[PDB]
Amino acid sequence: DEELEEIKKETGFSHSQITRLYSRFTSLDKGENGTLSREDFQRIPELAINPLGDRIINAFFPEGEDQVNFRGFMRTLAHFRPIEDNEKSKDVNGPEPLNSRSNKLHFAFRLYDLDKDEKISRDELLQVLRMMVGVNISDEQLGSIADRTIQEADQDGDSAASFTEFVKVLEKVDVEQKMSIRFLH
Amino acid sequence: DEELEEIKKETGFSHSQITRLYSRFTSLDKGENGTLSREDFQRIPELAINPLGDRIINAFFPEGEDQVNFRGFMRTLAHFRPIEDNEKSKDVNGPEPLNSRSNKLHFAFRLYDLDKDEKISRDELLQVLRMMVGVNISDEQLGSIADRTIQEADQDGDSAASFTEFVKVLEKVDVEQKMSIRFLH
Amino acid sequence: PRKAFPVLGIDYTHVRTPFEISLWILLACLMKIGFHVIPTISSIVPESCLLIVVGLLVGGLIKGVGETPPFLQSDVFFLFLLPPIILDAGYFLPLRQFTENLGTILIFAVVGTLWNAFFLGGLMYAVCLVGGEQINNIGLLDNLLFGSIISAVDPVAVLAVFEEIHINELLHILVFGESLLNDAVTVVLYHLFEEFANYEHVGIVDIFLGFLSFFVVALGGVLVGVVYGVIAAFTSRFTSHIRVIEPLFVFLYSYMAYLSAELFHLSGIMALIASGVVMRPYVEANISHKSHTTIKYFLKMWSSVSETLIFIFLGVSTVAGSHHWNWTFVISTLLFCLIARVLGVLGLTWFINKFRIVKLTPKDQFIIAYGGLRGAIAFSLGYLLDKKHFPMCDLFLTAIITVIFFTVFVQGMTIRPLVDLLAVKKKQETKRSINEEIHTQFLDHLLTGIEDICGHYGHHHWKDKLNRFNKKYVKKCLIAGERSKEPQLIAFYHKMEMKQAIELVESGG
Amino acid sequence: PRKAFPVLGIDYTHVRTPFEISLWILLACLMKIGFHVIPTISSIVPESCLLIVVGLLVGGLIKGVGETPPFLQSDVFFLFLLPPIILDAGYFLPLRQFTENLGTILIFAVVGTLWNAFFLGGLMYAVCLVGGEQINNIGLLDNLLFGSIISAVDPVAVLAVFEEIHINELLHILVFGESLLNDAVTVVLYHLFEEFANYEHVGIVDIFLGFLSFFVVALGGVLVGVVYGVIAAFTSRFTSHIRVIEPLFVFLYSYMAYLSAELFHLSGIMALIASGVVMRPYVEANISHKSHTTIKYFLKMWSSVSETLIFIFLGVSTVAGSHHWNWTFVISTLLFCLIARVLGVLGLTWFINKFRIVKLTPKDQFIIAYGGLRGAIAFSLGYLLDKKHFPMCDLFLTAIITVIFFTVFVQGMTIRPLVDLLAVKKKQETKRSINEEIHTQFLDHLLTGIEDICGHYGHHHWKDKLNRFNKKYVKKCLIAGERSKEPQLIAFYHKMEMKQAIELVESGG
Ligand SMILES: CC(C)c1ccc(C(=O)N=C(N)N)cc1S(C)(=O)=O
Ligand SMILES: CC(C)c1ccc(C(=O)N=C(N)N)cc1S(C)(=O)=O
Repeated sequence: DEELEEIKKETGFSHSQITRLYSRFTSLDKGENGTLSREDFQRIPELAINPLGDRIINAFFPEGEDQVNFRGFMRTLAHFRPIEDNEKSKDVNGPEPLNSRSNKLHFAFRLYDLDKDEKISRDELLQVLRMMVGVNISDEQLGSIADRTIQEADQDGDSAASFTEFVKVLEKVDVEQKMSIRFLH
Repeated sequence: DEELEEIKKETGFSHSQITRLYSRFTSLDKGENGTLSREDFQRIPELAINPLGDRIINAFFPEGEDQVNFRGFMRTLAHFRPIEDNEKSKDVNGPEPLNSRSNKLHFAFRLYDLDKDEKISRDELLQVLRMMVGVNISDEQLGSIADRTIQEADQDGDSAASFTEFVKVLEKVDVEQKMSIRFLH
Repeated sequence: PRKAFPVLGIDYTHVRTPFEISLWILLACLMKIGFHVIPTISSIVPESCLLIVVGLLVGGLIKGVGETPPFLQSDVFFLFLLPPIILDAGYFLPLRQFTENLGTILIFAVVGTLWNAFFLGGLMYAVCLVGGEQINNIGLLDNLLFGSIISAVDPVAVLAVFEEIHINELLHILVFGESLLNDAVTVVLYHLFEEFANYEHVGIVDIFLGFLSFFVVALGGVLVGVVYGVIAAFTSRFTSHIRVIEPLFVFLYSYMAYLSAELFHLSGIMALIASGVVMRPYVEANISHKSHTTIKYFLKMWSSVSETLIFIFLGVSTVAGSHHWNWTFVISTLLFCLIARVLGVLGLTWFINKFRIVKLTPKDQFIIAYGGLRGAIAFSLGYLLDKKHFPMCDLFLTAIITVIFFTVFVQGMTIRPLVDLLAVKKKQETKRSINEEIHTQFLDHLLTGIEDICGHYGHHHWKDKLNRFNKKYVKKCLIAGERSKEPQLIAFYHKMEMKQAIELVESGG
Repeated sequence: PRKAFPVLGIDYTHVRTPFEISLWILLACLMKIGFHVIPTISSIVPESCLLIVVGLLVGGLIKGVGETPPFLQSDVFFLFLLPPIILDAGYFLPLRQFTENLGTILIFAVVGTLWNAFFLGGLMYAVCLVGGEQINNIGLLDNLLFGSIISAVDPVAVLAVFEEIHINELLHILVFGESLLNDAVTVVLYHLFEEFANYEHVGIVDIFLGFLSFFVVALGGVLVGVVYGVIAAFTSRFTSHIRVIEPLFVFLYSYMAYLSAELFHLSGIMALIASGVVMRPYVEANISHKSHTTIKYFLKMWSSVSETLIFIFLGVSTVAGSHHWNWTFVISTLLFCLIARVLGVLGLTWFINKFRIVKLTPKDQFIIAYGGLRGAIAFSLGYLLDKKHFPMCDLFLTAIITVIFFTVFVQGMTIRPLVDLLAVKKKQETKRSINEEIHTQFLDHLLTGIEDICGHYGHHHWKDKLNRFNKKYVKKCLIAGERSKEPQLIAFYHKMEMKQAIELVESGG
């Protein structure tokens, strides 16, 4: 058995979940030296078709490096681990778990942002909307949707109000159910 | 038989219509000397309840005089005589008949106007609307209706366009049926 | 048994009654979309001849392939196919046209059918006597009960064929009124001669009782229509809280006025109208605006589908319900309803034009007389005549069927080019304005003053008394939706404003 | 005869069938407005106990005054009262909840009734044997055909009693799904043991044919629902021209999917759902916006009136359809459906919570088990059981009636305070926003990427394949209302914009 307990504490998975994820890791490595880079992710058949493919591929990575090791795939993936009520209310000392609802929204705001400057902006919303929506739809119509969202969301007055009210408009959206994944053993 | 043929030509009635109208005239005279004044009309039971009572009573009269003779009641009443197709297309020489569609709208524009200055205005529309409508309804709401009508009607640009386009927006309204009265023999 | 698939078994004995009905309604819908999609067909044909053609085509396929076509019955008709069409006609009623054109609409119906009925009775009596052995032996009352069933223009076919032509609003309201008010004097010349058939000696007092019967059938019909109209208005007062039962207080309160007045054997077709004109003022007000766009856009679908169904059914019941052809009688009833209709129209327009304002131009008279179509109330009333009391209904059906086909085809495919050739005014009033409305009410008040000045008590004075009455004593004890005092100016402004705003918002780009 | 008023005569023999029905619908409407108007009653009672109380009250007035109360029949029910309620439930379907909560909804129904059915069968077999002379002689299959008719929660009562409480959307969708998908395994445990009753020796192969029968009844039911869903979507493509037939292509194309799938003896209740979830995406798009506010605001009225009617009818058929009281059996079926329901729920939630994301908090389990109401599909299925094949249906009706009354009264008047005492989350999602929608789709795309990165093929990946499929191959050959390519962002923006504009214009002052 390899070293997996420290990952099990840092992430919060069980043991078989980590084993299965490492199995997929070995399958998708296509070479030990290139454990995970941008090229390895881009050639996955379906996510590239997904509009948010490049954002996700550039979203796992901590910094400008183009390597991902297995432990990191686990650090960046745990953010989806389903929140467990008893095991989160058992001991309340600090926000150790990487799947706390705060982090499940910080992940979204980090996907929106161009760089990690905590700045959602009309440029950012317009870019992501033109990603999700096709290219045929009217551009200043996209601007209308984006600026309507900006106006209704921003209580900061700078049109940004990047995170604090981001949570406030998302609280009506149950993210515990929405953005979490059960990784089969 | 009294003198009635000249009225019959000037107005356009038949003979029994004039006889019946003169019967009503004698009934409503309440005195030979006061043939028709404002006081005689105002004490008619129902028109005073009608919002346009005072406008009508002041509308029969030619000028500032407060007498109306029988011949005039006929001149001012003929304006409602139903338009007859064969008898209007028989001879076409001049607008002799007092019930031609032009006069049936000139009567309306003369009812609207404060004085005979050919000037419908927001004051005039607001006054007449507050007459037809009750007093409880909102005042700048009446202004909204009146100015909406002013804007859609006025092609003159002065907000007035008093008569020429008045006819143009009324042409869609068949006035031949609408504003004419069959006076029973 | 049923070795394979133990549960799966064909149960077509409980679903057949609703499944056949659903298939028929689907056929109606598919044909309706079909002859709108196919180009240029709407001009050549009156879009209601093809419904009968398809009816008889599928009746010749259902028959001839070993199945008796379903003869559109009589009471799956008076109760289920007619009330939608009549409520549509009497709900979206251009009430100003009736209020001004009431004399003609109430004299082209009361004494414009009571004449054609007797005209056909007399002259077809004459032809029957001198006809031959087969036609003979009908006798007067068995012919008056044919005049009264053939000379009842259909509130269905007239509207379904005059919807597409867009005739002058006056002429259109004249055919509206003829047909809607006709049943008040068809259901008192159909239940009266049936009881004047076996009533051995007629006497003369019984005819006086017939006149009193007509007054009851008309006035009591309207009165029952009103009484379930001041209750569907008084029940939509209380429905501020319950928003999902609005589209229903208009139906089970008129379709229960059409059945509590067809029960008594009053005229349902006119009681339903009178309950469709006392509800709209007090049910357009106090219910919301989406429930109303439900009531309106559902009554339109009701009536469109019902008219399509009963035309398909006159089609499918002419392949299994027309037989016993007799030339002299059929040709005689054609000629003697056409010549009867035009002669009655000419006479009554000569009578009327000595009283009305806008005289009936001979174009009007010819499109009235030539455009009075016969429809399913002539077929479903020639089918209630039992073959035991009246032993000549093998023939009445074929005469009725040829007359329906003549006044739906040759007075249907030709009324289209006829108005074009005669050059009659065609629907000048397509759109709506605000200045129209404001000045219209101004002129109405002007005349209401003038007529009382003269003493000429007429339509405007009665409108005045009625409007003051239901602005003081009603509309405060019947609407109570905060709109107890808002005049029609304000309501019309709000309606137009809502409409233009919705259209502007839809036009996003 | 009829000297006075010759025409006027009472004809209550053709109108009685529609007039009684109209009176019943009017009673439904009047009661519905009545217990909304009366203050504070909506809290104490579940507003659906009073419908049954009024049903039995008018059943005790109709009876006792010399008239047999009309026993809500069985097939004026499967065909006329149920389809509106089921189409309402399956049209306004919160589809995202099913798509994420599909495992539980398809395992609280397929193996959550197939268990309670057999649990009641077994333990009521046990009590019957040791009961006494009267209860005895039922035998196993006559008890499995009682378990399978009593353990079928009603898609009617559960929704009609959970509408007012506004439970957490997850818990509410769980009871939705339980009830809607239950009939797929009630109509294969009701038509299977009936054929396993007289089938002398059961064998074991016939049980395998029973499993294949269940697969057919479910999958073919959904497949027929789809096939008349890709036809009510393909027929509302062609209806740009014909604007007045829109509110109808949704009904005669699902109510003909519910009858072409109750014909074959498939499950209509679920085929109607599957035809109410394949139409909305492609019939909300290409028809206009007023036809849609007609379809929606008419389906709501349909379902409200139908639920009120069938509760009044369980009320009026418990005064003339409940008899032959047997204490041991009645008390046994109460205890052994309650203890069966809660035990099955506890077991299956222990099973599920090893798989789902948001675990079923014991509040959820108790409001599921305690809130699974029995309704008219338990009564109208205990009434199709003929008294000749099964000579014990004097008793099955009274057991079913006491169980309906227990799970509609004591599980109906108490589910109201129960959620308050347990403090369960109550409808956090009352309103709607735009940022909600945009970010929701962002998170959906995020997970659709992540799950394929991991390899965990799950709900999001199948939603991805399905959405790409009906964005390439469908939605260009099925909508064609110029909206062949407009994503849900644009459509939602237009819907919200239209709504707020209408509300602003209404607020004139
Ligand atoms: C019996 C049926 C054949 C019938 C015939 C005529 C009428 C009537 O009085 N007026 C109409 N139809 N316009 C009513 C009915 S009924 C009470 O629906 O069965
Ligand atoms: C015979 C009637 C009593 C009936 C019973 C059960 C079912 C059914 O299969 N599924 C339901 N009801 N959910 C259908 C019917 S039916 C074809 O309408 O007459």
